[PDB]
Formats: sequence, C-alpha cells, structure tokens
Amino acid sequence: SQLEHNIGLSIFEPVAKHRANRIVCTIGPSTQSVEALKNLMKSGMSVARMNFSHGSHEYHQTTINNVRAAAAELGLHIGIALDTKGPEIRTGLFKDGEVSFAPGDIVCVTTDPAYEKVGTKEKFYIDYPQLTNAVRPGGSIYVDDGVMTLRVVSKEDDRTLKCHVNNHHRLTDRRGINLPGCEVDLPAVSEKDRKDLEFGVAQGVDMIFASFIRTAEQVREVRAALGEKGKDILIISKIENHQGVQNIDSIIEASNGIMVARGDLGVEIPAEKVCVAQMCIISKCNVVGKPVICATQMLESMTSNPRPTRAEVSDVANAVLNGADCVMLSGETAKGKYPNEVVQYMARICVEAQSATHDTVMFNSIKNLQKIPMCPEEAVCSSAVASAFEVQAKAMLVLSNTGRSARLISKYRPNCPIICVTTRLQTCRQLNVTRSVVSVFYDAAKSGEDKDKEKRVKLGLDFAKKEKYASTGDVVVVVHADHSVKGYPNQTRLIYLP
Amino acid sequence: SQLEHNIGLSIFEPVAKHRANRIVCTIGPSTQSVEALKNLMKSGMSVARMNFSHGSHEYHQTTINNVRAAAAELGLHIGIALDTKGPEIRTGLFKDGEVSFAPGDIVCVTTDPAYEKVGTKEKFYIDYPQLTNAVRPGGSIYVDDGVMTLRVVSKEDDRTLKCHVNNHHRLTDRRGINLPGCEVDLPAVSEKDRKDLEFGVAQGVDMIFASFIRTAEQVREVRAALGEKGKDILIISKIENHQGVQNIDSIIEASNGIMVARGDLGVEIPAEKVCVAQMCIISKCNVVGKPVICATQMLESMTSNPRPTRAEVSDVANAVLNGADCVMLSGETAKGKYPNEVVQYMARICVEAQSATHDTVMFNSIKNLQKIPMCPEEAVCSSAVASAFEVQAKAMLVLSNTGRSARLISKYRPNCPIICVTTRLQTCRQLNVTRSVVSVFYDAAKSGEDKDKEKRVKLGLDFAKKEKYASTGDVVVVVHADHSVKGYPNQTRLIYLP
Amino acid sequence: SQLEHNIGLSIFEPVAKHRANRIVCTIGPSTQSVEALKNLMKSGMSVARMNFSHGSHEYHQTTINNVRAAAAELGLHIGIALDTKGPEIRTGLFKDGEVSFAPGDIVCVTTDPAYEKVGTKEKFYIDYPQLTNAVRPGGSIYVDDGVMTLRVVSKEDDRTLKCHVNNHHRLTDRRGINLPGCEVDLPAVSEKDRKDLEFGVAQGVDMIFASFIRTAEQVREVRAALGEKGKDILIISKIENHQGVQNIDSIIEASNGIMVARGDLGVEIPAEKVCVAQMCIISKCNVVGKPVICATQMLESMTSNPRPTRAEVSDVANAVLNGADCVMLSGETAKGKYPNEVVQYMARICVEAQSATHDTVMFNSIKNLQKIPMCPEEAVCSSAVASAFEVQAKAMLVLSNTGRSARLISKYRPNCPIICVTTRLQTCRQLNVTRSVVSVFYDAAKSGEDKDKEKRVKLGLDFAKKEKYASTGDVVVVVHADHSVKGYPNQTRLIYLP
Amino acid sequence: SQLEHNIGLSIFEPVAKHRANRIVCTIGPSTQSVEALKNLMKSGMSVARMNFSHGSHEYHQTTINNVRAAAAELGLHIGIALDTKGPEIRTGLFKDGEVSFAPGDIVCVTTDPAYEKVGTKEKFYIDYPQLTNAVRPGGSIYVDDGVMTLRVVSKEDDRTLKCHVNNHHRLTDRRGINLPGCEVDLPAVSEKDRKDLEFGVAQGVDMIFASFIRTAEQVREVRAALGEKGKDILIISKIENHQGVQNIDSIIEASNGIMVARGDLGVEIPAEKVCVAQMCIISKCNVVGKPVICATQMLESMTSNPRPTRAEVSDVANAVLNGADCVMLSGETAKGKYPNEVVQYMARICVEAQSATHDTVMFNSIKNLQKIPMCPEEAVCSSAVASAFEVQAKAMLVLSNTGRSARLISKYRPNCPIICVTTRLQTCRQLNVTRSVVSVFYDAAKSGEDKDKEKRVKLGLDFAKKEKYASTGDVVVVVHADHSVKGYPNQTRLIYLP
Ligand SMILES: O=P(O)(O)OC[C@H]1O[C@@](CO)(OP(=O)(O)O)[C@@H](O)[C@@H]1O
Ligand SMILES: O=P(O)(O)OC[C@H]1O[C@@](CO)(OP(=O)(O)O)[C@@H](O)[C@@H]1O
Ligand SMILES: [K+]
Ligand SMILES: [K+]
Ligand SMILES: [K+]
Ligand SMILES: [K+]
Ligand SMILES: [Mg+2]
Ligand SMILES: [Mg+2]
Ligand SMILES: [Mg+2]
Ligand SMILES: [Mg+2]
Repeated sequence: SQLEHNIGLSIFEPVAKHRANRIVCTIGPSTQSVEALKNLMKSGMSVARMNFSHGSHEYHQTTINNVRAAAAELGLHIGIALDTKGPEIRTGLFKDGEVSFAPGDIVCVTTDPAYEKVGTKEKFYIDYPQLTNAVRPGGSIYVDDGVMTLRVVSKEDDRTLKCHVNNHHRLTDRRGINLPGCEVDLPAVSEKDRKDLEFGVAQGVDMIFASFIRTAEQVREVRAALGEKGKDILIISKIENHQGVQNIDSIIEASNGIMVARGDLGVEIPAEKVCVAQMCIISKCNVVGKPVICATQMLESMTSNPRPTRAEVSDVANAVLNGADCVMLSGETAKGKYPNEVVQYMARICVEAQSATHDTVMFNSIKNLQKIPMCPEEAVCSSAVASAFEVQAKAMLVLSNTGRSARLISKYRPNCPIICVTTRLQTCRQLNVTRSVVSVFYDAAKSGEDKDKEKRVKLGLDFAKKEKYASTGDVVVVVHADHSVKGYPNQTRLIYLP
Repeated sequence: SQLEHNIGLSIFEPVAKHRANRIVCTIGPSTQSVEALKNLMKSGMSVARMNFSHGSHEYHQTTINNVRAAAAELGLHIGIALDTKGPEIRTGLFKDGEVSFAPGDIVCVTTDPAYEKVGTKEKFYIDYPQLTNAVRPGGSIYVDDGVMTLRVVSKEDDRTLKCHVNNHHRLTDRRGINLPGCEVDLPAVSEKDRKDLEFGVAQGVDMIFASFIRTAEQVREVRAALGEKGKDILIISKIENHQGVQNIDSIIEASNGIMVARGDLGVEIPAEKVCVAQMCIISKCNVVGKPVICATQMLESMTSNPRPTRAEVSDVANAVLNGADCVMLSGETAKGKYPNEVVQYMARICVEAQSATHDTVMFNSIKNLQKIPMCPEEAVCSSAVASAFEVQAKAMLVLSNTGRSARLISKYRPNCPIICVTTRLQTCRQLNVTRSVVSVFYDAAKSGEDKDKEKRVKLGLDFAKKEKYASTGDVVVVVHADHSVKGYPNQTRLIYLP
Repeated sequence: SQLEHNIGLSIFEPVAKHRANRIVCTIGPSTQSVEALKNLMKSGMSVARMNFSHGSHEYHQTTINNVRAAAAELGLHIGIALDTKGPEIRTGLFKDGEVSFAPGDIVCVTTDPAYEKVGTKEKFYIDYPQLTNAVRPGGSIYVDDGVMTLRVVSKEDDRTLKCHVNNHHRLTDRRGINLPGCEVDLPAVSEKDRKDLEFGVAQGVDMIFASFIRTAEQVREVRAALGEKGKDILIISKIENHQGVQNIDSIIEASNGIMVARGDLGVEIPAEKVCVAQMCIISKCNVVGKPVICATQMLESMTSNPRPTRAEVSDVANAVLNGADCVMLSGETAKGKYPNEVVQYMARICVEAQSATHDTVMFNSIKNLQKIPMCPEEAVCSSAVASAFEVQAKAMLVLSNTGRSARLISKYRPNCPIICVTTRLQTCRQLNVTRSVVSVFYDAAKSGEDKDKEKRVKLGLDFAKKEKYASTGDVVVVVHADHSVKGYPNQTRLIYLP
Repeated sequence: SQLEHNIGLSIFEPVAKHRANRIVCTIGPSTQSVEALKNLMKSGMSVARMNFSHGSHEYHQTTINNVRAAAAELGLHIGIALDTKGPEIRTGLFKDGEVSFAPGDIVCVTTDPAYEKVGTKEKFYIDYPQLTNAVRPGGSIYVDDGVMTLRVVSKEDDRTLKCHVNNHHRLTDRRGINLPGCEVDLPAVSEKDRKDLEFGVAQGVDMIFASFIRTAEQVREVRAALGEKGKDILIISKIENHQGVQNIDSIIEASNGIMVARGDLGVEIPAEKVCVAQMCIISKCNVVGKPVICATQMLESMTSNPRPTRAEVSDVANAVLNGADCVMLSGETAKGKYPNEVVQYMARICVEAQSATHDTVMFNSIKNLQKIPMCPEEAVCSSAVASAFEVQAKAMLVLSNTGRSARLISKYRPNCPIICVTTRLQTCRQLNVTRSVVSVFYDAAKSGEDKDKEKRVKLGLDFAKKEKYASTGDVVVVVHADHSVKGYPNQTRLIYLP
C-alpha cells in the first residue's frame, strides 16, 4: 500500500542519480540571450517555451536562433515549443498606465476601440467585440487572474456594459479577462494564431502548446492550420476551461499530449477544483501513454526570491508523484531574478519525488488498465520494462525513429533511463516531453542503413557508458526489431555492457 | 488502484457536506479582537494558536480571553494551543551593529564568549559551546534562517572554525543559526519556556506545540515541566530538524500528536526532502492513530493577496490526501490582510481533497498494519468503522470522556462525521485536532451520572438530527460500553434515527 | 497468495481442536439400531439421512425413533433429513436375480409391466412408461451408475425398444437408469414423493434433500407439497443433472441450501466435468450464505476396507477447501463394514483441511462480492467476524431463533466456533448443516422471556467454558440485539469470560 | 479471487484443445506388449515407469525394448523412468510361516538376529538395528504396510521393545515395517539398487524415481552411484516419509524433480496429513521451477471398473489445480483391466482442470516469490510468458539443448503449448515430465550447426503449424539467444506465423 511505502521513506538515503522528469522553461527578457540559454540548459531545461501571447515574430525568431546556438554549443537536443495566444480576452490601456477601484465603484466597459488607449476609472476597453452578447445583467467579469470581479449591472447598449466593482484592485494595462459560465464564441485558431502557426512551421518548431482547447474538433483545426509541412509537429492541448475538462477523453485522443494549464483553469473553475482536475487529467494521460505537462505558479515566489516556499516545493513534488512527465516554469524564468536557481531547485525536487516513488505501482496500475490482446509492440515494450525491474537494469535502450517506441516504453514507467537511439533530430527534440528518455542521434545518411541494428545499439551502449548510466558488466534491456520485421519493435534482449 | 480512482474523478459532482479536516489559525494583530475571532470561527477555525515566540504574557492573555468570549458567543468549543519559543542558537553582536559578507570571504566563527559583542567580517561569535564537535570540515553553518550559508573549511582550535562564505549577505546583531544535519544538544525547555508553560497551565490551555523536539526524552521533559496540574494538556511535538525525523517513532510514542513544522525543517534539511519527511511522518502518525498537523506557508501569498497561487491550493489538498488531520495557518491569519478569506479557501480545499479521497483505502491500509491481536476497544472501533462503510452510515456516535475512543475511531478514517458525546469540556476542545470529530458536551453534574448511557446517546442522536448530519430513518453506528464494562468501549450498535 | 500460503504449510503443527465442517450419514442395516446410532453420533455424525429411494414408512419410522432415542441419551441435537426418491428410473427384476451381457448382444427393453419380474438377457423391463417417447433410435441408455450403455437400434413399438449392448456387464435387480440428453418428463413430486413428504412433515423431519431438482418452480412444488405445517422445514435441492446445473442461480435463490449430488450428476454429465460443477456450485452457495453439501463416493472404498484410498482422503479435504459446509456418506455408513471408522476418518480429514485453510481469504473474498449498502444485521455479522479475527477470539456467540443470524455469521467463515443460543429445538437441529455452528437450546417457556439477553448469553458463555472452547479471561465476540431492537441483531460486544 | 473465478465457471464451454499436464504410466503384464504400449501412447502416456520393486532385469529389458519400438512406430519421444526398490525394514520369519495377533496381545519385538527365523506371538525379529533408539515408549510400529499397528509399551533392553497389539492381524514371513515419525538411518542405495542403476545407465533410461529420499545427502549418493556415464539422467526424489517432508527444501535443491509418493507417505504420516504435504511440496516445486509428479491411487478403482469413482476424478483434477506437472498411474496400467480407458479418463480430467485454472494467477504468484535480481535468462523467460498472455499467443517456441530453458518457461505456467526445439533426443524424452512442453528434435549432425538459430526456428514454427497449435497470422513468442550470446537465451521475439 501507499501507507506502507510512506512509513519506510528515509531522508538519509542517496537519491536517484538520473532525473526522469523534464522541465519546460518559458523564455523572456531574463533568459533570451545565448549565454542565459546555455545556463538554463546546464541547469536542467529540456524544452524552451515561446509565449506568443506577447512579442513579435522578430522577437521569437531571436529566441529560436539563440536556443539553437546555445544547444549546438553544448551538444544538446532541446525542444522548442510555440504556445499560442488563442482566444485570449484583455483590457485596453489606461490613462496613466494604472487605475484604482474600490468596491461599489460603477464602471462602464466598452467594446468600442476608440477607448482602447484611454481607459479610466469611469470607462475602459475590453477587446472582445461580442462582450454584450456573452455576459448578461447579473453576470460577472473576472479581471487580472480573477483578482477583481465586476457584476454586470446593465447593458447600456450593444457596445457598453455598466458594471459594479466588487473589490479593491489596482488595474494596469492589458490585463486578462475571464468569463466563466458565459457562452464565449472565439475561434481556437484566429487569423493571428494562423500566422503564428505558419511561422512555427516555417521555422521548424517541435511542438505547439495550443491554448484554450475545448473540443477534439479544435485540435483538428490546429492540425489543419499547421498544414502538410507541419504534420509531424506535436500538438499539446492546453486544458484551461470547464469545457476542456468535460471533453478531456476526446481531446486526449485527438492530441499528442496535454498541458494542465492551471492559470486560466483556476479562474475558469473554482480554484479548489483544480487539484481534482489535475489528478484526473494526468492519470488519464498516463493510461494512454501520452505526455502530460503540469503548468503555472509551481515556483512562483522564486520570481523575486532566491528560495521557494514550502507549498511550492510540495507542488512540484506532488505533480511528479501524480504522474506528470514534465513540469513548467513561466514568469520564474521569463522575467525572474533567479532563472538558473529556480530550474536547479525544480530539478532537485523532481529527483527527490522520483526517488520517493514506489518502483512498480505505476507499472502495474497502468498495465492492468490496458485492453487484451495488446499489439505486439506494446506487449514487447511492457514486458521489457518488467524485465528491467526483475534484473534491476541500470538502463533500457530502444531504437525509435518516430518516437513511438520510446513513448511506449516510457508509458510503463521504468525506474531507470530510457536511452533512445533515433534517426531523426526532430524526434530527439520531441522526446524531451517524455519521462526518462534520453536521446542519441544516429545519422543514417552518414553512417549507413544499419539493417541489423548493430551500429545503433553500439552507439547507445557507448552513450550509456559515457554518460555513466551503466558500466562494464551491467545488464541493459535493449528493444528493437529482429532482422526481418519492419515498422515496430518485436524483440527484447538482455545484454551485458562489454 | 490510485490510478483507476483518479481517472474516474469528476469536478462536476457535489462535494462532501461535512468537512472532516481541521484548521489551526495563528492569532495576531489581524485576528485578536473578539469580532475578528468570531469571524475566524465562522470561517472554519477549530484551534487558535498562540505563537509565544513573540508577544508578552499580557498580549496572549488577551487572545485567551477573546477566544473564550468569541467561542461562548457562538456556542463553540475551540482549542487553545500554546506554541513555545523553544531553543535557539544565535550569533553574537557585530561592530556598528552590522557586517556585510561576499562570496569567498573567509570568516572565523568562535564559541569564545570574549567575542560575543564585537563580531566583524573576520571573526564572530556563535552561542553554542559544542559547535566544534557538532560540525566538521566540509559541513555547513546556516545563518539568518538559512539565507547565508558558510562552508566549514577547517577547525583552528577547540573553539574556532574557519569558514568560507557562500553568498552575499548583511548580518545584524544576534541572527539565528542552524546546523543542518548536526546533532545539537540543547535543553527541551528554556527558562523562558518554563514561565510560558506555567502561564499555559495556569490559564488552562488545551495543548502545547513544543518546538524543536529532537528525542523522546525531550518530550518527557516537557511533560515533566507541565507537572501534575498540566498532566491532561496534550503535547504536540514539532518536528523541525533531522534528529526529530530520525527519532520520529519514539517521539510519536511519547507525544499526544505531531506537527510537521516545515519552516524550520526546510532550513535544517534540504528543502526538497521536506516532502519526503512530510509523507513519512504523516503516515506514521496515521498508523498509530495520533493527530498530525501540517504547518507553514500553506497559503502564504494570501497574506497579501485575495486568492492563493496554484501551488498553494495543491499543497493544502495534498496535505489532506497525505493523511494529515489538520492544516495550519501562521502569518496568513496572524498578520495578513485577508484572514477570513484564507480560512474559507483552506476549508473549501480540504473539502475537495476529502471528496476526492478513496472511501476505504486508508481504512484498509491502516488496519492491515496493526499488530494482531488488537486490544478489544480497538477491534470494536475498527469494526464499527467497517460497519459504517457497509451500511453507508451517515454518522457515527461515540461516548468518550478522555477523548481516547474518539481518536481510536478517527484513526480508521470513516467517511462520515464522528459525533463524540463527552463529559469534559476540555475533551471537546482537544478533539479539535482530530479528523471528523464533532463534540457535544454532556453535563453530568446537571443531568445525572448516566450509567446506562441512554441520556448521552439521546443527546448525541438529537445533535446529529439538529446539525443535519442525519435524519429520521438514517443508520448511525454507536460505540460505547455495555452495562457492566468500565474503562473502554466494548460494544457497537447500528441504530436507526427515530 | 495461495501459493505463498501453501509453501508455509507444516505437517508438524497442532491441528484445530474444534471441527468446523459437518458430516451427514445415511442410515441403513449397518447403522439403524439405537446403539449403532449412538456410536455414529460419538464418531461425528451431525445429520441422519433417510434415503426414501428404498424402504417403507415403517422402516423409516424406526430410523426416526432410533435417532431421537440415541440423541436423547447423548444429549445431542441431531438433524434428520428425508432424501426423496424423486423421478428415478430403474430396471425391473431378472430371472435368477442376475443376467450377463457381452458387447453386441441385442436386447429388448420394455415398458410393459408384465415383464417386471421376469427380466432376461433377451428382454427386460424399465419402469419409465414414456421411454419410447424419450429415447430415439441412435440414442443411449445408461444402466447401473452408467457402467453399461445400450445403443437404441430401433423402436419396435410404443412399449418396446430394440437395443445394442455396448459393453460387458453383469446386470442385477432394479439398477438405476439414466437418459442424459433426453427429454425425460417426470414430476419433481410424484404421488409417491407426496406421501413421503407428508410423512416427513407428520413425523417432524428437519430438512428435505430434494432429488433431481431442475428449476426453481420444482423447488416451489416441493414446498407446496410440504404444506402449511411444513413451512419451516429446509429444502436442500439436489443438483444432479444438466438442467439443474444450468439453472443453479434460480435454484439457489428458491432453496434453503444445495447438495452437489455427484452420483447422478457424474452420469448425467461427463464425469470429468463434475469437478468444475462442484467448485462453481459450492462457491455460489458460499457467496449467498446458504449451506452446501458435497455428496457421493467420498470414502467409497471404506465400505469394505478399514482405511480409505489416497484419492478419497484428497476428495474429502478438497471439498472442505472448496468451501462445502458438509460432506456426506452413503453406502459407507448405510451398509458398510466400518461405519464408525469411516466417520472418524472423515472427521480427521475435515479438521486437517480446516487447519490448512488461510484464516481470512474466504472472509475477504465473500465480503468483496456483497452489494453495498448491506442490511444492518449483515453489516453487524460481517464486522463481528472481522473483530473475532482482530482479537483472535476463541469463540463467537450469537442469539438466533430462526437460525438466520447464525447462518449469516457462518457465511463470513470465522476460524473459531459459532455458539448459537436458540429458543427452538428445530433450529438446533437445522443448524447442523452450517459450518462452525454449535447449538445450545434455551427454553424460554421454562426460563422466561430474557428480553435483556442476559440468561441466554450466560448459557452460551457457560457452554463455551464447559465444552473447552474458551476459558476465564479469553475474549468472545457476542452478537444479538440491544434492549430495543426486535427481529435481527444490531449489536456486537467483546466480552472476557468471567 | 478464487471465489470470484469459481462462480464464473461454466461446464458448457469448450475445453482447452492442448493438454498441458503429463501422464506417467507404470508398465506391467497388462501393458508390456508393443501393441499395448502403442495404445497407451495414443491414449496419452508421456513417460513409462518401470517398477523395479518387482521383475527381473530381463523383464524390464523387454519393457525398454518394447517402449522404444512402440514409440519409433508412432514417431514419439517417450521418457523411460526407473523406479528403485529402495530401502526397507522387514520382520523376520515366523514359526509355521504365520502367526495371528489380537488386540491387547503383548509382543516383544527384537533386533537380536538370533530370533530372525523363529518369530512367535510372544517375540519376533525386526531387521533394523537402531530400532530401540528410533522408537520410544508410546510411539508406534506399523506392520504390513500399516495394516497392523503396535504401541510401544516399554524398552526391555537395548535390543528389545515390549509392544501392545492394536488390531487383529495375521503376519506371514518378512512383512514390511514402518516407523511413523521416526528418524530412520538406512543407505540411499542398496546393493540391489546399485545393480539396478547400473542396468538403467547401461540401457539409457531418462530418469530415476529414487525411493525413500530422506535427505539431500541421499540424493547426492544416488547421483554418485549413477556416476560419470549417468550424469545426465534426471533424479526425481520420491518423498515417502516425514524426513523427506521435513527436509524438502534441501532435497528439491539437490534433485531434478520430486514425486509425492502418497502410498508410502500415507503409511508413514497420518493419511489425513498427506493432503497438506502434497499441497506444500507441489507449491515448493512450482516456486523453484522443478517438475513434480503426484502419485498413487489416483484412479485406483479403474483397476477393475470401467469408470472411476467421484473421489478419483476430483483427486486428479485437484492435483492439477494444486500445480503438479504430472500425474501417475500404477496398478491401474500395470495390472488393470482397462489400461487405455484409465489413461483416457486421466487425460480428460487433466484437460478440464487445466481449462478451469485462472490464466494468470499462477504466473503472478510464482513471479512474486522470486528473489530480485533474477538471472538474465529467467527475466527473459518470465517476461516471454508475460508477453504471451498480453498478446494471447497460441504458442511459445524455445531452443533448448539441455532442457533448462524449456523448464524455465514452463515454471511461469503459460496457458499455451511450449514448443521446444532441441538437439538432443534424451532432452525430448526428459521434457515429458514438464508441463506444456512439446519437443521437436533438430538433427545438427544432419542439417548443420545452426549458429544463427534460423533452421531451428523454422523447424519449430513448421511444427506448430503441422500439429495445429497455431496457423498463419497467429503470434508465437520465440525465445533463444541473439547472434553472439552463448550458454542461455537472452532474447524474446513476437513473430507472426507466415
Ligand atoms: O520509430 P518507431 O515507430 O518507434 O519504430 C521503431 C522500430 O522499428 C524498427 C523496425 O522497422 O526500426 P528500424 O527499421 O529503424 O530498425 C525497429 O528496429 C525499431 O525499434
Ligand atoms: O432468529 P434470527 O432471525 O437469527 O434473529 C435473532 C435476533 O433477534 C433478536 C431481537 O429480536 O432476538 P431476541 O428477541 O430473541 O433477543 C436478537 O437478540 C437476535 O440476535
Ligand atoms: K499563450
Ligand atoms: K514558536
Ligand atoms: K434418494
Ligand atoms: K519402487
Ligand atoms: Mg492560459
Ligand atoms: Mg519552527
Ligand atoms: Mg442421486
Ligand atoms: Mg513408495
């Protein structure tokens, strides 16, 4: 039982030497330089997130170029993620850059763009033109991470609502607006999003973090916007409203993976329900073996402080225990004072949680929920993980070209690294969102077809030695096809390192 | 499996009506007035914590008086806890009252009291005489609640260590010292702590939260200081350093309950290991059936902000899922801007976590770790809880004078309220740290001795109906003694409410 | 696991002192005398079976009278069971008392009663008048425990079939006939059966063993034949054909209990399938808590030998491990040379199997299959058994008037005796088919109403002492109602023997 | 749970097509002819047992020759087992060649060889010199295969016990003696046994069933007698008394396999304890993965009767459910009237029991008791079986030259056939005692060394198709070494049949 496992835990034992979970960092002013990015990589960053809520294409081009230069210097494969603006709603600007409200202040909010730059305490702009269709008298408008609420007193006209301010707040330029419980009808892919996604494809990004995904059909709209040239780019659907949570099964089935986007989610639904959504979404992703990312305010106070709070450490550890492949940083790295330190903390917390995880509970719970008969490659991958447990293997090695076989091994949650030898650089980069996987690139154009697998297996066993995963005489579990079969792995071998 | 449980969770279903977990609030300038306390109680405070690290006896007397007046006004039984200052190691003073250090600075730290009042960049005093035995070259000394760290380079003589400063910091007079991982030998009760415990006994406090408990012998020393007149006051031992963690079994044995005191703990041991200590300590307390409180920075940002961060919500939910009876607020209620709202959030999060808990998993895991044969009262209590699950009882009812039988039922983690009819007001107050229990006072001097239990059972069943735990025709599981057994309950009955 | 349990088994440990399983003995020439019956009772007989396939009412009256006299002498409550003839088919008599057949012998079998007494190798009688409707050319007639088969060559006329003998056999008077795979349409209650059952009621038998039960509706026909005066007599349905096995669920629901009647069953279905039927039927009875009896050839060779074969010992042990309440003897006691010894062997084997049974596997497997919410009396009885395990109780004590509460405790398979204090002698007798139960009669007409349960509880605790189940200072789990509730037990107490 | 499994069984569903368990038949006058042996083989005999307790070398040579001629005619590989006479204690002779005893008779038993030829009612000889050390006053001596029992009253001098006769019996010359529960010290190999083992080695028998193995040292003595030329012959140790049971772990360790020799065992230990020994020994053999045979009186009544009793059917089914690889026939085939029919019944019962077995329960229970880390070949074999369950493979295929890898796969109890391609005919014959395995011989002298395994794999897959284990498009799990590893299999593959 979990209780019996817990009472045997020790703070005095050595922790795992090899970190299984992965860290996604948002790039901004703190971290955009090649130097900064190198230090982030050294600190533990596996994926660079570009937040296309802000910044021009030129700004994000700099991010892309600098990430690639930093990664090339260090010899790493680092994923690059494009996080869409999506159907965001924001206020306009304010006369002065700031305005302050007390409870009972009556304020008009207008969709009329004449007011965009000249917001005051009496009247200001919101950039959602169908506002007065979406929110009725008696309804509420959440402003600025849901910190301030307005009650809609009346509809003055088609462009204007008269509102009652519920609480003290200092409102600044371009804050987020949420309208939970309203019929908000904005596209998953705006014209702006479409241009962003075409930019991502042109520049060869590895994955999209698609904002406010509500339905499977919206996932398909993102995939269509990516086009023929973008068909291998991962779509990670961000779940950040009620309808996304409701439609989670069909969204998971359509997507390559999921982000629990807790910022918007915890304004769209009652903040205390986010914990239940998180547990449920992560476990549903684990069961089907798709990567899942926990996001938002995980180490928030380290934006200004050199150490995290006790709740923040707990939050990161528990996301890992819940079963998340990745954990994410936003403002902590984009604009924080301690971007290297926050990533180093997050990496130490991941490792402690990984080391406090029962070896085989996930393996058995996940396997017990699969339909029998399995496909042969899934019978091979699940039984390979079982054999790694039985022999206490220090590493597994899998040949994967698309990533599929590495993700299938990772699904069964081994307690050792999964070295993936792959023939595609993009697979190297995309496998950064999958727990345990460490990628090695085999250039088949340069080195030959390797039909009998020997070159790639040697490359991975040499990597295992070099990286100090294992040494001579250790057993490694090696998964790939035999000499005939094409398209999937049908074979598992146990090999002693030479 | 936990995985299978998680994938079946819904954010859409109604949550439990009756909150099982309990909230400890620290009282301070935000909360000391009778009116503030009434609001805190309405918001969900069960125990008022006085932090005797600060404030005079006169200040805390006001808290005591105000808590009792507020509780009497609302007809509630509210626990009052005295949290001791405890032992401390501090620096001496510094010339000009401040000194600034930079990384790489080499500083001698001395236990020679000649240097107590004249610390410089070169050399300063620490008031712990065993320092050069406690910490070895290569070890660390932390200064100012962990903010500056020194590495010990060498021992110069039996009173002097040469140290390497790790980071920029400015020290002022008499800053706190922690010796992480080191065996420190300081009395359990200071002369200050004695006067404070004498005050607590005289004023009739319900429990002591005893700081920095390192051994079972220290618990016994606190117990001896409380003396004959304080023999019924609970001792809740605060685990704050590696010794407390290492000696946890014997400490739990000597104590009435445990606090996981994460503030000091996460300075004494690596911050990332606090999660592991927490899980281990909570589960150990569950297994023996003693109350355990999770403390410190749970909803910290609500000191200033009207909503918590996403990490904070998850910290509270996970402390409840871990198995904690109580969660605690410190500066959030003592000095924060939103003391009622923070308690209300904490209550709503507890309820969500409770509603997400698998009914019978804790019950079974706890029961499976008990030594067989049980004592008769524990067999009775554990089988009473089993019967509550089998019939879907809406409440249980137990007669307990000392609290012991109520805690024994709570140990088995029913999913319904445990109504405890007691003949002692202090037992009502003390049972506030125990999950699920709601107390009703039976005045035996007023109503008679009730040898056949019937008056007390009637009071309990009337209370269940009035407080809307159950109505006519519902089953309640009722635990007490038969007509001849004394000293413990040997009987369980299923009764339909008339 | 069972495997892990098995490898820990020892032949060198003491066995259980108190036998839980019960033995049903068939009475005949070996055992009908008062003396013989006393020795059978001393040896371990709990139920005397009268086989109404043979013998007149006067013969069976002698059995009834002699059982009662023997039981009165020894102060025992012994059940008396009436096992119906039912829809049996038999041959007639043969010229000489015997005839011998070789394979290929052509023989006519006739329904014409003119041939009843004068059977020869050429032609003989079968007492089923619709024979030539039931079995077609190409069909098979099984004769004499299915030892000899005839292929039906042709229908000579409405009274006569011409048959081909398949194997060597010596046929004697009045052997059984089976027609598996035929539509045989005989009543569950013939006119003969009706008179037998009215005799059973008039003479106060405890239970009917109803032969060849095919459907629930047939169980209801037996209950109707028993009439107003027979409404409390147990009906134990014997499962001995294909259709009985098919309809097992509805038959179990209609009956008080089941016998796996393996003699006919293993001719009606392929003999090797009987093992599967047995396991399935016994487990289905366990799940609903109705008594189940394993019958036929369990110790067959002891009919003539003073020791059983290795297969026979195994058979008895495995019936007990399968979960059977009772095991039965037929010819072994009815007509055997060693009736006392065979019962003594059967009792020793029962005890060894009981002692090799994992304490709690049955309890947990049975409980896990029950629907929640339970009725209160079933929550009480199941949790009482759990408390007996937790305290290692040496006995349980239940007040039961109908038997229902004793059977409900026995359903959960405690490892200690269940002392049942009952107000009806017939309940004492009927509880002999329920595992673990030992009955004590409380005569309420003589001793008083005992509303507060104290007289009956004292009677049972005194019995526990006298019979050496427990002694002073041992804990007993005592189940009955509190002072108000009527109709079922709502209370469990743990009591130390005074 | 087993309970839940049982309630879902149906007698109506089709049974397994391929029988997993194996049948050992004793050869005698009923079965010795080539034609009788061919029929036995067609009926399901896998191993022919020669009982060297009777018959000359010339007699057993005929069996050997006839078994080989019959097997060659049918193209089968049939194991030949030599079952030793073993050690024995006997009485001396009696005057007039017989003496009759009655209960209460007092008889002196002596180890003084003066009395060897002149035993009387007063005094007779037993040929075991340590008798007065082995058995103590109050102990028992059994005479004539347990039929008469004496209680030892007192020791008269160092060679004489005074005994009390318990039952009527007539002794003739040199009857067997058993000393139940007593430590007996007799050589493992008699001078007779030596000549018999020499004959077995010279004639090329596949296994020895070694009688009355009491210790591991005795197994080693048998192994040493077989010598260099018999080093590949299996030793199956027969457990026949309490010493064998007590020392079972070390005996299993020294042996190739175990027989539960229930005839002698149930004379040496109480008959009712044989069930407990059987379960324990079978499970212990399963856990280490060595073959275990259940023996003696399994279908005894079929010596004379054309159908078995109900107890006999259940004994066979339960030996299979217990986990036995093999079941054995003795007098049923050696001297019975229905040798083919008894083997055919035994096969049909095995198949029913197999079909009633929960697929994966044995697999999981066995795997969970193995010490971790496993050796690589055992991880490979156990994960191969796991993959067979996950894909519902219809067969497995293993290359094994010694038999070791085939036994290792069988240890994990797949539900399908295990095709073993071997390069040794003796390995084909020896694998007949191992559940599920069907052997095919690869002639490496004829077809080549097959370093890359391809010829052997082809032979195995062609065999699967031809014997209708699997057809085109079915998955088969294939276990052997990769192209460089020698000494053991390190590789498993899932292959679709072409
Ligand atoms: O790229 P994915 O879908 O993971 O499939 C990879 C698998 O396919 C195979 C066989 O086709 O690749 P490869 O041809 O590159 O050797 C296996 O060896 C390998 O394990
Ligand atoms: O006869 P059954 O149906 O078992 O019911 C017996 C139960 O009913 C009660 C209460 O009605 O009997 P009683 O009145 O004889 O005391 C319980 O005490 C007893 O356990
Ligand atoms: K965004
Ligand atoms: K304090
Ligand atoms: K009958
Ligand atoms: K022999
Ligand atoms: Mg968002
Ligand atoms: Mg502290
Ligand atoms: Mg019958
Ligand atoms: Mg023998």
